[PDB]
Amino acid sequence: GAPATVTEQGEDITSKKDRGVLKIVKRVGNGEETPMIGDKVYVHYKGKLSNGKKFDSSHDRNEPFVFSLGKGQVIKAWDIGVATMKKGEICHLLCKPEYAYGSAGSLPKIPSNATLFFEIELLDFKGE
Ligand SMILES: C=CC[C@@H]1/C=C(\C)C[C@H](C)C[C@H](OC)[C@H]2O[C@@](O)(C(=O)C(=O)N3CCCC[C@H]3C(=O)O[C@H](/C(C)=C/[C@@H]3CC[C@@H](O)[C@H](OC)C3)[C@H](C)[C@@H](O)CC1=O)[C@H](C)C[C@@H]2OC
Repeated sequence: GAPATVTEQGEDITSKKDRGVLKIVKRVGNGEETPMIGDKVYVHYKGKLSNGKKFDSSHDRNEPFVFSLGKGQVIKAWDIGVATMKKGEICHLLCKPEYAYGSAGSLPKIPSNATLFFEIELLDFKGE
């Protein structure tokens, strides 16, 4: 399924080249521009654990998740991955724990040492 496919066929988008964050573009976005550091970004997402369980979805809340890009307001894999996206893009990201919640996890949804799968849609980005 999709997690296996991004694991086996994804693009390493880390600067270190450590395969910590792998990406597949699933729906091509608009033009060429990507957000810049500090932009307000609006996304929709779904997350799955490596045991198959769906741990979260913003769609189910009928509201996007909004944060300021490149500020550490999200796990590393999201700052890195969202920065690569065009407006209207949908991607899959596979996130090793060093770019996610590490050995601590996140109580209660995320165990220790968890590799995470996300589907992310970049709805919009705005300078403030
Ligand atoms: C504290 C008050 C609650 C506050 C909760 C909200 C605003 C509601 C908001 C929709 C979050 C979700 O609530 C439904 C829920 O989203 C997940 O399910 C999820 O999909 C996820 O992975 N996300 C969310 C989307 C952005 C990426 C990532 C994240 O980076 O999330 C961030 C995260 C957990 C960062 C930790 C913070 C501690 C550091 O030590 C650790 O460092 C490695 C990283 C979120 C946004 C936090 O900044 C803010 C909060 O936590 C988490 C699995 C658990 C999280 O609920 C807790």
